[PDB]
Amino acid sequence: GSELPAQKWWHTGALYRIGDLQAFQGHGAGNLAGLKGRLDYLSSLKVKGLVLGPIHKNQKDDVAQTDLLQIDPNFGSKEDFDSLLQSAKKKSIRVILDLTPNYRGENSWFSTQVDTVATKVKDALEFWLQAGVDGFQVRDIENLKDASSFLAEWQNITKGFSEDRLLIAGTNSSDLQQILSLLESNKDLLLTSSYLSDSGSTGEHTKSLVTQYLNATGNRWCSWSLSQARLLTSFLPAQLLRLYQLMLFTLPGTPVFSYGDEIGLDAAALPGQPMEAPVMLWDESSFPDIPGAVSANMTVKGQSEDPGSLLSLFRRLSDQRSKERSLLHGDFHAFSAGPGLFSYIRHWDQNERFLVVLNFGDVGLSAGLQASDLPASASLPAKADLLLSTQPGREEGSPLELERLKLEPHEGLLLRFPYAA
Repeated sequence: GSELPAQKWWHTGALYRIGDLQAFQGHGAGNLAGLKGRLDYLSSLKVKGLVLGPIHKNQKDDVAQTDLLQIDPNFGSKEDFDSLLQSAKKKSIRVILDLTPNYRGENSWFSTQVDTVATKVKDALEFWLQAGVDGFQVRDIENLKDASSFLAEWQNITKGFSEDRLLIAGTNSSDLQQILSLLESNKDLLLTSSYLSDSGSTGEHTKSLVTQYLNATGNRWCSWSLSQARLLTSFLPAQLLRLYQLMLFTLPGTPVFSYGDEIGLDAAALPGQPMEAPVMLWDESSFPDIPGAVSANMTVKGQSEDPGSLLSLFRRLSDQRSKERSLLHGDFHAFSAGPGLFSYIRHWDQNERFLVVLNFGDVGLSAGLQASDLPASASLPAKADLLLSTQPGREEGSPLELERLKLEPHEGLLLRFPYAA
């Protein structure tokens, strides 16, 4: 564009969902105060906002006994919330509060009708906005009668308070047509879904999903996630976790993860552990129900010390995503590659371009990159420098000849090249 975007905070990197304070922090400190103790960790992830809760009083399926202005005392006090907000802001981490009303029940929106419940949400937005929250999330919106109307209203209350706040909506739907109807009356909404979840599939299929979505939504700013709540490991085999991290951190828009995504936390790796809220594995003492079962490589502490870990990959990708202009706000052009491949470039003005090449298949593949329809200003050079691969054995920092590019099974590559030459 040759004129620099005034980006919102949520364009500048990943959002990180913490839906269970107890499970995330562990026994003894499943409260708002305890979360402050994890802000240095979250800061090391370079995440730009935390999506917290819900944390409000909610008697299961009891509209009268549900109050979105009151914190459930199990999670602490309003002062604790105030102090968390303040420490978070200090570390450049913004806070989004999830206000999904009947979050302890099965229908998040209650079965008894909507206006009294939607009024609860409305009154709560003004209250929490004055307390200084940077925004809100509401999930399961497919279950909200008149969702597009209520979302527009709630978005307008939020943006009316300040342009630097936002509303995120989550849905269980994987249907593009249903998803686009939700975004119809709602231009400024980030919406998470299962649209990409469906992809445990080929590179051509993932490519078509991504480009279908981008073309349907025009120039609006997207989110990229595999679900509105669930772990990546709910949907992807281990062999694909790295590839998807690379993809989500390089697609145009805001990536959204759930706590544990950065370590490949898998709810089914450990007996008895809610798919809902798996216990966050800080170290080998983090699962005391079966003492001895957690091994170092499943933990934050073990993964931090290993440059080869998922966590180390997540941190490097997050760093790139939050500092490089072509990743922050560059255009996206996908192009023709070989059979199991999905390849694209991110490019902003004359800033360093990024080429992403993703092999979704279980066979080694020649990339056979065919540009031809790329813009001239971003065309492919003969060689680009390898920034990283999801697998070992490459010389990072040295140039690869693009014509001879070959990928290992499931390997993702991140390459960069300058404007011109």
